[PDB]
Amino acid sequence: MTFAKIKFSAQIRLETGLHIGGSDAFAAIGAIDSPVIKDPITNLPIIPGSSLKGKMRTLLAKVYNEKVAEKPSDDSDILSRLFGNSKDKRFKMGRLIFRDAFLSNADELDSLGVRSYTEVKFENTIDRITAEANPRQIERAIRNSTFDFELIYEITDENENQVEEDFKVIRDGLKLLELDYLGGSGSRGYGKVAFENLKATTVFGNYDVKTLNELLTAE
Amino acid sequence: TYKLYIMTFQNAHFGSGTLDSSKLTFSADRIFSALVLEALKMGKLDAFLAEANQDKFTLTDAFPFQFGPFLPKPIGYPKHDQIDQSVDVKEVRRQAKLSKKLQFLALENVDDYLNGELFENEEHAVIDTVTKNQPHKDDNLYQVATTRFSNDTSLYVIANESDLLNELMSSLQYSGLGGKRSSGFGRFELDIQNIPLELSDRLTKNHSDKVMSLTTALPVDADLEEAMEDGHYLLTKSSGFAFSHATNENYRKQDLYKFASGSTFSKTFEGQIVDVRPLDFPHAVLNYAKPLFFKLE
Amino acid sequence: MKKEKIDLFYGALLHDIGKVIQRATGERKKHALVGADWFDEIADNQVISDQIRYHMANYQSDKLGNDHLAYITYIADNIASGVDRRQSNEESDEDASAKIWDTYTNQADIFNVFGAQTDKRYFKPTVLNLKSKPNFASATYEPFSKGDYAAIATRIKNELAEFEFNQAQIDSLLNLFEAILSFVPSSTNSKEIADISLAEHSRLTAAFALAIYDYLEDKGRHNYKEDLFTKASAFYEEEAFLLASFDLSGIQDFIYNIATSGAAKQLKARSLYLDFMSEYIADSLLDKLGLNRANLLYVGGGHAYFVLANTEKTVETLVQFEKDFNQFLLANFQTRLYVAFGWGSFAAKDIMSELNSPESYRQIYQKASRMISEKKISRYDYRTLMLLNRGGKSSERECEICHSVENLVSYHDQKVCDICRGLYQFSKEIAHDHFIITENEGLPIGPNACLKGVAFEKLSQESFSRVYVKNDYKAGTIKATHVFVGDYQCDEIHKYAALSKNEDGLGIKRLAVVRLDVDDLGAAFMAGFSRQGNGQYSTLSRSATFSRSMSLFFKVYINQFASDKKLSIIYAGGDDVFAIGSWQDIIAFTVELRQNFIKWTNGKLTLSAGIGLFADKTPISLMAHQTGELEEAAKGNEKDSISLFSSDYTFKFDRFITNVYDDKLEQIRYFFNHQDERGKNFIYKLIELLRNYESEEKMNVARLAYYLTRLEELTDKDERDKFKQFKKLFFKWYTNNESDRKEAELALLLYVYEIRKD
Repeated sequence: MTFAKIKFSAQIRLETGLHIGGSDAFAAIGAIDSPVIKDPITNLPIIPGSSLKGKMRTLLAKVYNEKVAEKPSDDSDILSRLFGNSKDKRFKMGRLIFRDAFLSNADELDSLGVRSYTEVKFENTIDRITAEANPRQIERAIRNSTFDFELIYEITDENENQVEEDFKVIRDGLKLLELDYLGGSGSRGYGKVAFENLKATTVFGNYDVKTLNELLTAE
Repeated sequence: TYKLYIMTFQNAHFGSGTLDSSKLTFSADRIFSALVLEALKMGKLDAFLAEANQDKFTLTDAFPFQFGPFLPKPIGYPKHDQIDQSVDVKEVRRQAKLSKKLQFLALENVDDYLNGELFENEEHAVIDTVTKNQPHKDDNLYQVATTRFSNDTSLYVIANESDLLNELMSSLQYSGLGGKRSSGFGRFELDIQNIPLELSDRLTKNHSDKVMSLTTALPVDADLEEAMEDGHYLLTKSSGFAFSHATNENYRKQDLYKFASGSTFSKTFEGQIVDVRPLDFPHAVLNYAKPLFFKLE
Repeated sequence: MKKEKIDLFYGALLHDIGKVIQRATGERKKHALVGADWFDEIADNQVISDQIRYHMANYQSDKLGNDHLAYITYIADNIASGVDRRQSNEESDEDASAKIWDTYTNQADIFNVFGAQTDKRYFKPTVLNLKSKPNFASATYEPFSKGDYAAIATRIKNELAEFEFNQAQIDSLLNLFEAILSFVPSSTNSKEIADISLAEHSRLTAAFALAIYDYLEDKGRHNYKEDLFTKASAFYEEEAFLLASFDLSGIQDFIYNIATSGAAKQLKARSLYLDFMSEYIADSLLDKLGLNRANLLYVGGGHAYFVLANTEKTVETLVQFEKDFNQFLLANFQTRLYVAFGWGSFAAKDIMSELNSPESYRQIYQKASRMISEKKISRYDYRTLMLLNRGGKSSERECEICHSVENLVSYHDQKVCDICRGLYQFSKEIAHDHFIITENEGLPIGPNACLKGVAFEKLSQESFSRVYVKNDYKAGTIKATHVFVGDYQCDEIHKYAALSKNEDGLGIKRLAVVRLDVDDLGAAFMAGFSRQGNGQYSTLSRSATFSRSMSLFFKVYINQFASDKKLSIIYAGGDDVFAIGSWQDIIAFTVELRQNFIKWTNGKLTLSAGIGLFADKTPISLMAHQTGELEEAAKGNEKDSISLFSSDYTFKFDRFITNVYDDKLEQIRYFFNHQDERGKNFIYKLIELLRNYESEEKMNVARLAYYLTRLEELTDKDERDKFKQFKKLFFKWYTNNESDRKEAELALLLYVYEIRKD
């Protein structure tokens, strides 16, 4: 059935401080010893699409991989047909086109009364034999910040009987990412996100996203 | 020759040969390959191939578009016949360095630059590099350079008004262009505009005057000698690994040296949709090097 | 070269050693006679001896034949002088000679006439040494000393006692000249300024003598007495000289495009290899014309200038070597590297000062620049591009360094091309001092010629055609050509990230790359001397000594500026300086280099520097690209500026030294070294207030006042007063203007980089 493209618009809303990090050139001058990745122009916290893609793939590797995934190249057919796989014929390019995530409530944050869009979390480590506390500082994209999340799944004539399984995979990836962290030191209360206004709309071509939206939202 | 396809970008990575480099504008080969791949994956490959093989088809390199169609600096026309000045050598070298640093002129002042006027570059995009890792074996650290545009700068391409090309463009605006398209980099939004009345009369394919190529084009052997014997030009390599679904291993597609933009020539010539596939491999790689010219003074 | 040509060369180069001998001994005899009978005491060669004796045309010219080489040498001296030496009447009056010649004045600084007028400075005559501190010109070094000349005379006598006047020794002797007479004035007459070194003057005289001999041989004119002495004024109008040049495009892209580990060794090896390729281009072009290194005015950064004889033969060899070396470069490096040659015809008249037009002066160089640019725009013919586009190769794997597909080989489980394998081998051979040109062994440096670095003890076991010695002023047992590069290396590049930490663990684990460039160096070459004297100071002598001074500062002195520092100078030639090291030592080295450049050039030439800060294991191409972007951003700030770690922190360089490093950073260190964890943590709040000032100006100055006085109240009673001083000083910085605000922010950033424990 003919070409189609389906876009999963959503609003990532950090419930806990996000620390995707990765200061290289611009964010490298942050004077924090762990700056969050920012926009080079507006100095705004950004959730790169690579983080979302990698975290979703690693999360779905624990559900839709019957064999043990020693390498991402040895992933199951379902995962490699969406996220791609460099070492096979049919699955060389995946069906998922992730996009970066930019701050969308900066004006709302100004209205609330914030001065900066990235707080500084102070932590420390306690030695076990001695008890001297070694302190440290790490940046955190403050909570209640929204990012525009936009993922497109392509529907091709040849890959048509696998649409429902793929849709279940995106659902199970987005709702696993809502349960696990999103980058950063997540095992210490970090990177907790939530996808608000989770809505799928066909954009190019035509498809019955009306059956998908009802099973996407709520349940 | 007919339209002024504009594409607003927010983040893109057009490799210059290495993954750590990212050019401001993509060449015509990249967009032609993207369109061919989109037509192949949709199903209508043969229609696009037939349209491309026709002489009516046109495509140009991506050029900046910021409140007015911008264009490539004409290579070889800072000519001293309109650049003779009585200033000291300090100012002469300063203006020579400024001209060499310039890479894109505005359509409103292209003829002005041909008269000897001096112009400067403008804030279009910032080339930033982000470092990422692979936490599956914890022994990887790669870097990707991007070209995040601002100051409301878009990119534009000149192509014919055709339902197929418009459909492929609209399908491409949610597939990205170049680089890690399935990682965030490359996406854009399409708009279709009419060529301004100060450009359509000069955007040409055939006269005998001096015509700036607006495409990375490679003449056929019939008129190559006449092209370089009285021409000013630049050479670019279209090398790379050929993306293909019919091999388990990547193959280096054949290297190709093409005339960049804006290369000035004394006359027009004919391009080529050249096969650069490695030997003994059924489906080929098509490299688009077909001229779209600009008439000058 | 012919034996007659060699004798002419030696007579023209050694015709002014008599000045040195006269100044060392104090004798009142004419310098020509003293040089001649000193030559007779060391060598039995009548032609060179009487060329030195009779280079003064007024000294008994009737005793020389009409075809004598001396009539060439003499006119060559007048050409290398850019001044008429007859019209002065200094040549026939001994009493007036004793009054005009001020032999009690040392060599003046070439920059005394550069740009605007300032205090005159003079160089004390010293022998160049690779490990000796820079010889700075001073206004107190004007008086002449015989003791300095005594050691000069002793060394030149000792070196020339057993010297063989043969072609193979030629370059060696020239190096001896550069070692000795680079700070000895050529002339001491009061009416002129003694800013031409005698070594450079003699080198120009020899080059012009060889060019005149070639031009006259082509024209079939052997009556040198009639042409260059009887009709010297008429010959000054003849269009007999060429100022040629070549530029190699692709050097920086070839050097810095490395994508894999081991980029360090490849990077330094590529820099040295391109420098040696430019040197080989110059040497082979000179050999094809039967000339020597005296005709070489400048080699650096792939840019080189020659002075040649204007003949159809010279043009044919120029175009033939152009085609041959471009064919070799197309065969080995494809289109990555391309050499472009140009040449501009000029006459003697336009290099004098009584006959040169400053327009003409520049015009001499100009034509060649326009022709080189035209040949750079239009590179290859139809055959070349049709051949390069032939394709037909089915390749699955590529080179992992420069992504080449030609002649891939396996090395360390990695696929590299032949050139990459050659640079792999050459990186281990950089440590040697001698580099030979063989026919097949080593990195392909030219048509049927390869470069190979081999130690001294093995030099007897290899067949070579030309030998280069790197950073050596001593005439060794092997007749070699001496080249100088900036190649100080403290450790391997991957260790500089760890080397930044001190013994106590302080210091960020990051490296830095500095790219530095002298602004308007080309304008300095072209019109720097025309500002004074209404353009009369524009002769080839002044440009040549400016070139030699730039080479002296940026090829050997930078090695001493890098001493005891954890850095490696990858590329230092002409105006571009590229170094990688620990960030503290890199910034240190940049500050010292510019301070000494300002002191060296008397503030006439400024520097723009970019210092990028990077993490361990970062790709080197990306390093160079970001640091060059910062350098360009610094160039944008009306030049003379430094860009530290970002285009945001762009400062005037003198302001950076006076205000940022030793004024704000010193006070911040003095304060926060005496403070506990809380005060050190307050630095981040200070930086955040500095960055946010524009949005909330008055609320921010309020907040800063609060934070400073709360730390006041938190400081101990004994340490309270110093805090009051710091609080007042920092509040003054914050409320003064944006420049002091940015300077304080940069000082805080540097300090927090210094104390970081992680």
